[PDB]
Amino acid sequence: RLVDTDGKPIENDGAEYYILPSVRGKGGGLVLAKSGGEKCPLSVVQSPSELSNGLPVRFKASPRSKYISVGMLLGIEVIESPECAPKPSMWSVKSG
Amino acid sequence: WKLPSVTVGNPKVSVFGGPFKIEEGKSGYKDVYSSSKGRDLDDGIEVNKKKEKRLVVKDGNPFIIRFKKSG
Repeated sequence: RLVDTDGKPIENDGAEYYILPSVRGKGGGLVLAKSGGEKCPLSVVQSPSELSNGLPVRFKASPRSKYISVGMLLGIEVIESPECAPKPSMWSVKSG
Repeated sequence: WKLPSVTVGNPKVSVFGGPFKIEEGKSGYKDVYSSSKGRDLDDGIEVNKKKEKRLVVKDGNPFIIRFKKSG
């Protein structure tokens, strides 16, 4: 079952969460960075520092459920993001 | 060319709902991407040319995660 690190279900469009690596010694929580030719930090990366929780996200699933589950399609909004990023800052997939 | 990557740079996507899912995966969870062709693809990590650990579509090699509630 899908729960947070304190064993509580994850809220739909409610509390913010950090997305953290289970393994240690290999980077921190997910954040944003400039990649290649980018002049605005738009690329999702793990933080270089293992200590960092990265940036908070809000889960956005269309069903009216109070809590998300595994296998449920959702969007991921990065709640704190660069002024230069589109707002709300939603994850999506791009080529390159 | 390089692996498709996760971005916030596309202003044209839904602000509610989305193509991602969370699934169970060896000692934690994984993030997956519901591709336009109808296969869910694992998101994983690729280290890029500036030593960034990029979240990318990495079929069969998921980044295993846990979710910490803010506060």
